[PDB]
Amino acid sequence: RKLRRQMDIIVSEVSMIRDIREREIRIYTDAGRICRPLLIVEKQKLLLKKRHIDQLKEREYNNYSWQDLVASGVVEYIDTLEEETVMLAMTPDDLQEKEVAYCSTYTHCEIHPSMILGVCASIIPFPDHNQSPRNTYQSAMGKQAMG
Amino acid sequence: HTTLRKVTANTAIYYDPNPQSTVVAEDQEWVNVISPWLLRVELDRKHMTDRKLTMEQIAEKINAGFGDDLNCIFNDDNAEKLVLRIRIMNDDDVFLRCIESNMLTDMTLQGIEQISKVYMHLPQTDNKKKIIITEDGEFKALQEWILETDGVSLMRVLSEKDVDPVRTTSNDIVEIFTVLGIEAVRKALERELYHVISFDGSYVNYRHLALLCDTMTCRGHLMAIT
Amino acid sequence: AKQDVIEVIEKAHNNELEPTPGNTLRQTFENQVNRILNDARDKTGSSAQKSLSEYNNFKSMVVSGAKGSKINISQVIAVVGQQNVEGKRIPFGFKHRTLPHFIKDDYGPESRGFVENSYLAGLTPTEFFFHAMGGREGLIDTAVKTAETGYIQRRLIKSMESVMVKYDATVRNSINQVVQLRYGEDGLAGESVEFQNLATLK
Amino acid sequence: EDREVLRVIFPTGDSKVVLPCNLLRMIWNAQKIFHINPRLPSDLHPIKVVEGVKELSKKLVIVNGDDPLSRQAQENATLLFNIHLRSTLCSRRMAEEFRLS
Amino acid sequence: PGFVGIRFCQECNNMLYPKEDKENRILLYACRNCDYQQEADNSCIYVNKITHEVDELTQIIADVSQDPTLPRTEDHPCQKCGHKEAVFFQSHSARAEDAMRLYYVCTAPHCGHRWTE
Amino acid sequence: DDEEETYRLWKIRKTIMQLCHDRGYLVTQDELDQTLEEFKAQFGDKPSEGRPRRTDLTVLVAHNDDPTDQMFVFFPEEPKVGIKTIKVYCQRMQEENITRALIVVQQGMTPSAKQSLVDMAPKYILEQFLQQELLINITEHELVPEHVVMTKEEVTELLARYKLRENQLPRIQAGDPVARYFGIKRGQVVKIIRPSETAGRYITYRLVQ
Amino acid sequence: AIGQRIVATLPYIKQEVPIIIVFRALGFVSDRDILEHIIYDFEDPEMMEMVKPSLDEAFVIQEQNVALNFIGSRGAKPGVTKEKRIKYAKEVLQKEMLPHVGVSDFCETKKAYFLGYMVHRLLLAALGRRELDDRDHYGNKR
Ligand SMILES: [Zn+2]
Ligand SMILES: [Zn+2]
Repeated sequence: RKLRRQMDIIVSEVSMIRDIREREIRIYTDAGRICRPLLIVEKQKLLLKKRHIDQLKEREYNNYSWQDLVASGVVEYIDTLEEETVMLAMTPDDLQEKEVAYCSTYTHCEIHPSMILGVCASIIPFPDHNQSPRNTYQSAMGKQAMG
Repeated sequence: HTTLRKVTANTAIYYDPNPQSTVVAEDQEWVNVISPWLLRVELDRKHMTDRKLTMEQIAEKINAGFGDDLNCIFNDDNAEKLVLRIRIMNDDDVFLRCIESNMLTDMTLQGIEQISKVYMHLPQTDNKKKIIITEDGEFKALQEWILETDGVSLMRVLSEKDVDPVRTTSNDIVEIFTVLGIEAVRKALERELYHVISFDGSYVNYRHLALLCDTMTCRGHLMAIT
Repeated sequence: AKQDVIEVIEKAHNNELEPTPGNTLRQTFENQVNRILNDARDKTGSSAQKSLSEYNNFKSMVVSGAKGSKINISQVIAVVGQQNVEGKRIPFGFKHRTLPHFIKDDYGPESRGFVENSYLAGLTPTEFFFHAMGGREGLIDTAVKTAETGYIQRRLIKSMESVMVKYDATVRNSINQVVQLRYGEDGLAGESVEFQNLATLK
Repeated sequence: EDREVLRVIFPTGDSKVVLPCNLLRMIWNAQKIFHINPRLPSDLHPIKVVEGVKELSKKLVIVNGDDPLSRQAQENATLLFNIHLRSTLCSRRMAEEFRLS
Repeated sequence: PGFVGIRFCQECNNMLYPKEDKENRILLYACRNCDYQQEADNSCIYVNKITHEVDELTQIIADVSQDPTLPRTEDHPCQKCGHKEAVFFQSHSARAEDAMRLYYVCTAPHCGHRWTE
Repeated sequence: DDEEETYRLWKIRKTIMQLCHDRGYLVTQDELDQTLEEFKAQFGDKPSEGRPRRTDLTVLVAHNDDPTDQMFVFFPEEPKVGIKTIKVYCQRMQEENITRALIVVQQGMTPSAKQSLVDMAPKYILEQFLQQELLINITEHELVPEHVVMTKEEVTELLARYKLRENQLPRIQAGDPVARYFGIKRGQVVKIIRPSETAGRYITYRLVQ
Repeated sequence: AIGQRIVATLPYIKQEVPIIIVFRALGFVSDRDILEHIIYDFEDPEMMEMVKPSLDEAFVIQEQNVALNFIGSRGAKPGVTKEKRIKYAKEVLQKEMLPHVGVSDFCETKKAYFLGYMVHRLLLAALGRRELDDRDHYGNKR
């Protein structure tokens, strides 16, 4: 994990999965593994900071791009196998704070939950206020609208 | 249906050269007392007492099933342990494990075959409840015990003590055709076919169900619609 | 209700739960959890139904029976409910959990498909994904059902298409084998009869 | 004698049955065509009820014929409807409930 | 009762088979391939646990305490070293007939004590 | 295990008495519904190597209209009866002037003797039943409606009334338990009276094929 | 009878082959040496009582070439000689089964380790120590 977050040898696509109960530990390098980026969470805090947002807000002058954010060790690419051996948080505010404690051993966070949607479902306004067979029919009829 | 596997806890085979030698420490064998390689089974109290069995019945089922090729020696039903030992009266001892497996898989200690699980409840629906007529001409829904199964024999079931041989339907039409006949099949087919329609609360007239069950049975055999 | 789920879970973990006869420990635990959740959904629904005014437009349709039902108003206003897959709760698609946002071995309401939010309040993303997984099952069953029901339709018709009422008023097939001696064993047509009550019975 | 026949035809006694013409609605139409006013004693003589029902049961034919194989089928085919008709066109029930002329 | 264990021929490293010395009436293990024989110490050959009351605590591994996805309580401290954090989980096994028992594993490494309540 | 076999033979005999009463052979009300205790006292409670052994409990009866055609039954001792253990019975048939009988076997009959029962059938119209088959009067079940065997003069009136032929009827195969219960050859029609939920009672006619 | 034998349906072979014959043909004469590739801890008897019925199926072959002929007899191209079945079955074991562990001059020990891992992985699911894989799990998709 220290190497892949620095891109020393291991490129970002490669997945390391430690199974603990079954002592196996697998590494995958193949093509065709679907993956998504996640933030990184040490003790209960994000690795993303104000300085990253400030450097990246003034992009096109600094070109502090997505790739520099990957290289800093702030986001990772996580595929489905590695998503089983990990603990995520939906929102860092509501899920990493002192309270009646639920997990307190988080490992990653999501950037925004609306990135679980696709292309045609990402034009629906307030889709969490609809019954779900309607969002499918709009994801179908968005391909048929004139423009 | 109950085999030996439901009631037994575990099985261990020993080669004890003298029956009195007793590698296992059981004084009940000593007071109780030709081949040395023996089989030993531990049952459990729970399944034995739920189905109300005794080791005399069990040993009787062994001696009936296999004959006097082999003798069971059974603990009295007083100790905490539920043991019985098996010898073979006079292809050496793999035969012993083979008849162990064959004895485990099927003996029918209690129950009848093909019926794996039987339930018990009191019926809420008035049709399933017993209906009588009192002295003043009422209908007086009675809430008696019924019991539904998971397999079906329907002729070994009806031919029993204390089971009502007038009212037991069996959800299976080929079997009703083998046991009760074609005119019983028309009525049973109508009931099982009306059940799935009326389960939604929808109604379909008797005309159409009656015609379907008639054309499907008007040749004396089951004319499946294929 | 959500506290009553947790106390059932604590009785289950401390082996304080005795299995219902005819059931295993797993199924009786599931039965008790679904009992709490369905009673909760019903009580919230009834509270919602009591809350509505005379001038309401959801109530104007449900009372008239034109469109919607009494569960839709509760599911818009009060609580969506539990999402089910094949009658059970949301299954452990991952290793002993459902999504990677949940602790392993979490039999709670929020971890297994219950949606404590309404359609007016919006859904949390976990609940949104579970509701999509719930709607997907019925959307599959709609497409699957047709290619069986039409085949059963055609196959029923091909056995009986020549069966008719003759001028004897009997019912005979194409080869004049008699099926019924009167149609519907009364001679009467289906479109002119009604429901009635036998007064002299009971 | 018809009541016991219904009790053997209908175990788990349910009065709800399917039959051609709604007799209660038809009586209640007769009460409104003819201005009955059921506060007054009735004009209808109760032997005419009996010998009208017995004639109407002759008029309601399903199986035609007169040989005893056809008469048994005419009796069976109209059995439940004739039980209902004799059960609702009584003399007691006309004289004390419906008050028809 | 216990469990029988397979023992091997010293000479050719094959599975010994049970056999009865008829003359001394003594159980002996003999190789099919070579003539090497041995005297039995256990006298149990085939054991089969059908009710199969199994102790999961033999199967649980101490490394499971490193799993981030698993819950942990301080309500139940360790029996050996009295450490408070304990990571807990269910049977995690098929054919665990009816069991929602929680198995607890101690945190604070090299303890590895594992218990059931 | 002698109470169960006594109970079993009692129910067999009771079902055979209801069989012979429904078929038309003359049997009295005393034998029609006796309890278990008349059976136990009058045959002897010990089916294993004792007094109520088979063969000298076997029933012979006579038809109601004339006491000329007679119906034996026979309960063989063998579980699987054979040709040599039915030609004894056929010898008892030809010894008498009687025509036909029953054989209530204990286990399944051998196929060769079944073919034998086929072969001398037009001489002697005899048939079998099974022990497991006969511990219940299946006519008493609620699914089974009332079956009545039609006389040939009534069959002629039936075919003349509806103006139809003998093959246009609904039909029934000779091997099902109700037609085997009454015991009827092919070319012989059966009234079925059943209750209708639409109009009262309904009669239909199944022809044996 | 005996119960729960283990076989190995392997490509270009018409019939299933017991796994012990595959390890004997693959280069391992002994039995303890075969068993060290499957059961990694010899103090577990519950593995042992399940692995022994397929071992007792094949104590008639103790050498490599007879097992090679036992495979080559079942081959899709059945050789006519003893030394044609051996070349065909050796071709199959060299190249057809398990390419991803290596196709070279000697990769028999590594292929043996992966095959013993497959047998171990089957025994853990047959004993319930692990759970069965899900076909719809899109980690298992590409
Ligand atoms: Zn050896
Ligand atoms: Zn500790």
